[PDB]
Amino acid sequence: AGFIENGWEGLIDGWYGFRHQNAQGEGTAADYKSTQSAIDQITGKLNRLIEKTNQQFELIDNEFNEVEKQIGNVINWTRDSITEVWSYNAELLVAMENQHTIDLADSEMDKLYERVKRQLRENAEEDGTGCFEIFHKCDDDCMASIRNNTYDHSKYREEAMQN
Amino acid sequence: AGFIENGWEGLIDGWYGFRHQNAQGEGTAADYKSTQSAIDQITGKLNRLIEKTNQQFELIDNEFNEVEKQIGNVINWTRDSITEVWSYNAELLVAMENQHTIDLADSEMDKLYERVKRQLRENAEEDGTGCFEIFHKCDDDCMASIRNNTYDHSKYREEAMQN
Amino acid sequence: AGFIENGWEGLIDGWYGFRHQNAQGEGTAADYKSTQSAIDQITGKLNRLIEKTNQQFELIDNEFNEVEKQIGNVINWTRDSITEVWSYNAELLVAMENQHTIDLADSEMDKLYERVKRQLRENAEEDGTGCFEIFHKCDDDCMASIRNNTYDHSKYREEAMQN
Amino acid sequence: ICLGHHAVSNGTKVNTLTERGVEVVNATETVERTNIPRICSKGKRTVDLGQCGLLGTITGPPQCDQFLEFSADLIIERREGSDVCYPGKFVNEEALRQILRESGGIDKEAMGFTYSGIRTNGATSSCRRSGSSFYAEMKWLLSNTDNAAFPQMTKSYKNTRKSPALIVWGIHHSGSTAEQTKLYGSGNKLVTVGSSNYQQSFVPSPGARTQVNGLSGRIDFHWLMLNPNDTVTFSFNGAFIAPDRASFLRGKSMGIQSGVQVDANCEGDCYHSGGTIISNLPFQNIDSRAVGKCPRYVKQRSLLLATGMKNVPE
Amino acid sequence: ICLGHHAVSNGTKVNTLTERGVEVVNATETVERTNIPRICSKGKRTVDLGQCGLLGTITGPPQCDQFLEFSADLIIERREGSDVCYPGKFVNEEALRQILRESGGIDKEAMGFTYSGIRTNGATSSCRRSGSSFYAEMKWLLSNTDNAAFPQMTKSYKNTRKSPALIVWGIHHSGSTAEQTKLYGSGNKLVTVGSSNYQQSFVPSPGARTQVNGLSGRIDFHWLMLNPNDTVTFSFNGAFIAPDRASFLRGKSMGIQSGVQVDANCEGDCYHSGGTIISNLPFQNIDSRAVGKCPRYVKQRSLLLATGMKNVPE
Amino acid sequence: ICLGHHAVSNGTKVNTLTERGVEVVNATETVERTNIPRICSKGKRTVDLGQCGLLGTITGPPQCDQFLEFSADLIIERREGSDVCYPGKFVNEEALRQILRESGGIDKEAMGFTYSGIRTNGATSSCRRSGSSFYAEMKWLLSNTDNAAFPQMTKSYKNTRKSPALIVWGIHHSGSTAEQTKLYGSGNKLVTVGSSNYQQSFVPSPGARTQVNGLSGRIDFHWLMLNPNDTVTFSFNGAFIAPDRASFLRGKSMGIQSGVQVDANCEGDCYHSGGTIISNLPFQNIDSRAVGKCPRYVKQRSLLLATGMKNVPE
Ligand SMILES: *[C@@H]1O[C@H](CO)[C@@H](O)[C@H](O)[C@H]1NC(C)=O
Ligand SMILES: *[C@@H]1O[C@H](CO)[C@@H](O)[C@H](O)[C@H]1NC(C)=O
Ligand SMILES: *[C@@H]1O[C@H](CO)[C@@H](O)[C@H](O)[C@H]1NC(C)=O
Ligand SMILES: *[C@@H]1O[C@H](CO)[C@@H](O)[C@H](O)[C@H]1NC(C)=O
Ligand SMILES: *[C@@H]1O[C@H](CO)[C@@H](O)[C@H](O)[C@H]1NC(C)=O
Ligand SMILES: *[C@@H]1O[C@H](CO)[C@@H](O)[C@H](O)[C@H]1NC(C)=O
Ligand SMILES: *[C@@H]1O[C@H](CO)[C@@H](O)[C@H](O)[C@H]1NC(C)=O
Ligand SMILES: *[C@@H]1O[C@H](CO)[C@@H](O)[C@H](O)[C@H]1NC(C)=O
Ligand SMILES: *[C@@H]1O[C@H](CO)[C@@H](O)[C@H](O)[C@H]1NC(C)=O
Repeated sequence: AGFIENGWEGLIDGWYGFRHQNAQGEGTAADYKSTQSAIDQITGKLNRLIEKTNQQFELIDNEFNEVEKQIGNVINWTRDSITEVWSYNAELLVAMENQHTIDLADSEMDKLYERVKRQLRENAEEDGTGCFEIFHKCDDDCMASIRNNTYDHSKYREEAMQN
Repeated sequence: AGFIENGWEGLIDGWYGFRHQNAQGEGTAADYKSTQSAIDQITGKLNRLIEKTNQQFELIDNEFNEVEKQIGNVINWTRDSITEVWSYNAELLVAMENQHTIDLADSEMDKLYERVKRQLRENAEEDGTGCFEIFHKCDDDCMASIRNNTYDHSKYREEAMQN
Repeated sequence: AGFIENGWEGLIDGWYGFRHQNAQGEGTAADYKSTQSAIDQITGKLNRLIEKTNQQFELIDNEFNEVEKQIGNVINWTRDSITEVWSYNAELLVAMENQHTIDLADSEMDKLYERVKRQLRENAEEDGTGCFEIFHKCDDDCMASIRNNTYDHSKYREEAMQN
Repeated sequence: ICLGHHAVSNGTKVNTLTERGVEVVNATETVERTNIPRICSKGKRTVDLGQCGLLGTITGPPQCDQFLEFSADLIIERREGSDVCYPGKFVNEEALRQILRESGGIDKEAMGFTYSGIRTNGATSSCRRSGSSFYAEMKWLLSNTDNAAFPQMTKSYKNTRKSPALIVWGIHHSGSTAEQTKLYGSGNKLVTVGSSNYQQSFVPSPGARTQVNGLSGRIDFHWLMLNPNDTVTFSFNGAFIAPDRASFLRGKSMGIQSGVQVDANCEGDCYHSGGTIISNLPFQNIDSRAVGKCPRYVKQRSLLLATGMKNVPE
Repeated sequence: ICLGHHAVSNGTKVNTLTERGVEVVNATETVERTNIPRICSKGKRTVDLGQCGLLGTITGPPQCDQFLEFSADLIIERREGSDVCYPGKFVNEEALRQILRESGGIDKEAMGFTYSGIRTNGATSSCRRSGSSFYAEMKWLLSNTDNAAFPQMTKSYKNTRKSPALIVWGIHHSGSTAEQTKLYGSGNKLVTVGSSNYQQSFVPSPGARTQVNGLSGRIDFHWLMLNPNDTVTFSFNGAFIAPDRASFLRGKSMGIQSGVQVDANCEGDCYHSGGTIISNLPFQNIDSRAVGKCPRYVKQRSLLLATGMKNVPE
Repeated sequence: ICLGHHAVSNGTKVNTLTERGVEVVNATETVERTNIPRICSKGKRTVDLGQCGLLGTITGPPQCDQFLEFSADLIIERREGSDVCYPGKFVNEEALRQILRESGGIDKEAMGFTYSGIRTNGATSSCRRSGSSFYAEMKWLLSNTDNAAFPQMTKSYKNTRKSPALIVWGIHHSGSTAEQTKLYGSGNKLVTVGSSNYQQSFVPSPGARTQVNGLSGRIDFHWLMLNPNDTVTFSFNGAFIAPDRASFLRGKSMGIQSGVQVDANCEGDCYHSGGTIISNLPFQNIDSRAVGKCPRYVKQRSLLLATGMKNVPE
């Protein structure tokens, strides 16, 4: 989400995808692998945080008949201290998990971009805004081979090389 | 801060910058965008940590007339436990925040380097030590266009390509 | 550990290394720098976590002659609360440290790959699976110069360039 | 061919380590706030004490007649409950309450106390049953006639079980010295209770108190836990409410204080006075004094966890 | 054209998860250590008790004559303060102290106790005012002449307000039995105090103690919180320090123990015995028993937070 | 030329923030579970009380005769230890125990109490030495002959040191009123103890108790800490166990309860009833009530820390 200026509101099929415009027409598709990886890691993070505590705490005060004032002030003091501890732990936990989540999604996008660059060696150039400027008409079946990770790195080499 | 051997002590205008030497002369400038982003994130981290607690804790012991020894030992025991908890939380908090800060600055530098490589496609090469070996005399106004992110990727293409 | 399909079980000399096959024969070697950096950071993490607490806690209960039931239930209540706090802190600590460790190793591998690409500018290509497809017979002494970071970027330039 | 990510029109603002208000795609809640205003007791043996007080289940006032040998996994106290019919007070109230909340119920058994030359059926107007009665588990020890003396008696009981027993006796503080002499006789009275862990020292104190239920006298209940095979002894010369039956804890249970209804249609392990907290979230902002297996209470009303990528719209 | 980052000659060493001593550019402190040796009470109603003890404000020794109806947001106790003029001691000291620290002040009102046939003005040398006086809020109940008897009296007071009242009475323990008979008369004395939540049982104990202020007698002060519309009752036959006026809590306040000066030029919400902690940092290493709205105390003297990039000099 | 990383055949599964069971190369343990079933006391002055109870070291029963002036850095209590020879009980037991555990030992010194007209050597069968003896640090104060009266005496002691003193006296509760009159005389008995911080009020209570060691009487031990230069006073007319010598704390020590053997071959700073925890790990799962310098107890049995890269085999 850096050098890519903004996200695609029309992309409702997944989290990441390809938007191609050649000589045949326009199209948008979703990359199942990176999206499923991201939602798998975030889903596992949720499942790790959505934990049920198996520790039982009994009643230590009394709402109907107040306990003695000294031991009651000690109980309230300890309970307030623990409350501060858990408020801090919750704040820091949520903040850190959100940071690692956002940077995780950015890492997934960056790795998808890097591998798409790994497929197209010298047959295409980079523009700087997350696009791959092609120098050989790539047919819709050729771009479908790009999405399927089956693009031959050398059967379009010289053609897109002399341009 | 990896393959870049060391920092520039003379760079007093910002955190990141360009040091160019062509055919016209020498010069150093600062990149306002990446530096302002880094100091914005670190500044926001400070503002997130420099928080004032709105929870009031009352006096539970007595310095002039010591309370009973049993309840006093319980109070000291609980207070020492909470003290250990907050010492641990402070140590871990500072350590993690420092780690994420350093790696954040390294990420900002790496992204600046990556985008400067995104501007210069085939008109220049990479040396390995954070420099861009140019193969066309680039004028001082051309390097000023590099810093302003206005370098035309194709109006110097063949000239720096046949070298 | 991403676009590299799997690890090398035969690599028993270090954590990262080079496996080269040219015209002379086969071979595997270990990169001392990246491995020593990784084990230095992880070792320092262990030394930071393997800390001895200098805080002494005295006996507050009594196993042979049970204390009064009210103050005993308060003591058990506080001790159980602190136990929950330290269980949570231990779980989160171990999880976060493991995450940062794995991503740290992945970062070291990625930086080694990136610097090996920094050595070989236009004299070789990238395949996409963590290999460097050479286009000039590189002798075993040439690959030993690659591992020693002494490969001349231009004395094999045109030869591997016209291929 | 270009690459990109998905976005939405209206995102969800979350907080991170660096900024506060970063708009992402999807985010879930981690702090529970929804509360069910009922006591979810599905699949649990539940005893709603109602007008009966917890401690009363050991002494047995009229309102506790149907709770003398209860058994439950969850015990519910009500603010209208009362431990006493005759005006009085327990010593170490909350200790015995906390003991009885996790007892799993009580099991009474006659201690076998026979008396010779002493009237044993003392009653009062405030302990109404068919007429004037007393605690169903206690014996108000008085003199034979409207006066005469009280013999300095001693009675012992050996815990013949494998679990500790709950021993509860009473010390009657009359409305005046003349009434103490009328019920037991003149002279200083003493009640001694002894065992291996207990060793205590009672003496009545007659006087005038506020008219609770139209009465000025008081009765102070005391208790001790008797270890197996160990004997408890009493040496008293008057002003004594003797125990008829001893109590034995059945097992484990849960004790809560609430004012909402019981509902066997929902199940929950986190209770407070306003209901049940049924949630999988790790935190809650309902009641700090919630008991059971609860999410840990925090002060924040909400803490949004980012479940999606950062939202960057056009 | 080359790219690079900034550096400095002398960096700041910080600690991370991987190493200890990583030199970075800039770093700030997170553990507070600077302490102001004053009580910053700017904009707060402050009462410096000084030589007056906190509990004394309810009984009223001479040194507390100007604190009988104080009102404050911050209460400061001094180690030279004393609760008593006549040598004595409060029962449940720290409980009543903790109650009075957050009370926002006290509000006295005469309880309306009239006596018939009993001398009401007992004084002592240690409670000096114009001559020999006593507690300004208490009445030392004695016999009419140098002897005769003490009638077994009973007096009641109904809390006619909406907030609980603070009831404090006294039990005089004379220097000898002959002096107890000289002040009240022979025979066993009893003081009974009763209400809906209270039910207690006093009896004097004459004897010789250490000469504090040149005196061997003692006075034990007791207290209870009376709920609205509920009545407190006393049945006593001698050795009684009766309450003249009852106390009512004004609101909320803060109570600290300190030995430094009051300074209305600075504002602070974190106090300890050595002064005020005015800091925005999340942690502090001054006093673990600091009270108010304080940074959380840690054991580490310093914890440097990295605010800049790693420093790599040439 | 290709690049790659190392792997293994059988990795170690660890848990992270995203998944649970990620197989890595190497992983170490962070939760300690190995326990040494001994008391590692290498280089520490150790006192194994054995059959002697801790509190007994102040009163001095026979089994504590060799512990009257002990000195240690580590104190070990045994479940077979006993504080008393004559059947009795301390008031504020665990407070005095916690005081004596960190005292570094005790130092006795004769208080200098001389008596005139009162028999001072009272003994019992259960306190066996050469014949019938008593507490080595106490004096059972009785009447001259088998009856007569007990003069109302008063004795004082001034703490002439720089550290607080431990003052322990006794209140004898006889088996019957006739035995109390036989040992001290008829009439109400009182024992008054006074100082600057103490002010208390004892009175015996004769009666029958359970036959512990074949005896029905009891002795209640009481204590107070006397500040330097401050005087403690006693005014008693019978039923008094007087202190012979006062105790002074030596310094600092550690007190544990254990049932395992002492071993001077290993060193450890974390102790529990089952032994010593010698570990560098930050957490432990042995005993939650472990004392000393211990790893912090957690509920998890194991928590594997990843020390290597993720393991991806072919
Ligand atoms: C503890 O706090 C509660 C409020 O949650 C309050 O009702 C109670 O009175 C406090 N305890 C004491 C002893 O004041
Ligand atoms: C608690 O610790 C303080 C030192 O901060 C000490 O003065 C006090 O005596 C301790 N409490 C008891 C009951 O010993
Ligand atoms: C506290 O827990 C222990 C078990 O570790 C138990 O033996 C003890 O009885 C509990 N305390 C009370 C007062 O029940
Ligand atoms: C968004 O998060 C909520 C949290 O429970 C989840 O139920 C929902 O399915 C999520 N939606 C998407 C599109 O991820
Ligand atoms: C209890 O006493 C009986 C008979 O005196 C004996 O058979 C039994 O073993 C004893 N049990 C224990 C636990 O002491
Ligand atoms: C360094 O950090 C301190 C922390 O308060 C700040 O005041 C100062 O402005 C910072 N300086 C730079 C150059 O970042
Ligand atoms: C208190 O009593 C008065 C008169 O007896 C009555 O008017 C008032 O409603 C009562 N208030 C409460 C809270 O009981
Ligand atoms: C694996 O970790 C353990 C942890 O103590 C260590 O002793 C061992 O040397 C490590 N081995 C390798 C190959 O890293
Ligand atoms: C204790 O008293 C002695 C003599 O009365 C005196 O010399 C000494 O200074 C006093 N010490 C203290 C601490 O009061």
